[PDB]
Amino acid sequence: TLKNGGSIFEAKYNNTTALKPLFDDLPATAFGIVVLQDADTSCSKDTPVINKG
Amino acid sequence: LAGVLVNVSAAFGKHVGTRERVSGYLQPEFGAPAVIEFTTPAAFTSDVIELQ
Ligand SMILES: [Ca+2]
Repeated sequence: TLKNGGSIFEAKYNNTTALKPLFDDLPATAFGIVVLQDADTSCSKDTPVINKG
Repeated sequence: LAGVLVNVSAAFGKHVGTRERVSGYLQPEFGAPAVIEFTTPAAFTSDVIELQ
């Protein structure tokens, strides 16, 4: 959603049925991704492909 | 110049995914066959793709 503006470092994420803070929950061996600019909806949760811009 | 149409998803029974290869030959009654070989790209991102 943050492609349309907001605060990093306070982004939530969606475990089914709830919303919870991203950074605090992220496991020690994993990285998460937050779309800040994407004109053509190329990033999707199951396939984050980034293209020019 | 002529174009052969194949309903791949029906032929192989599923849609071909990303990072997969497909290879073959169109074999005439006599003479050398036309080789076909391509690997589908890593990221589908547009409706018509130039597998070439
Ligand atoms: Ca994009």
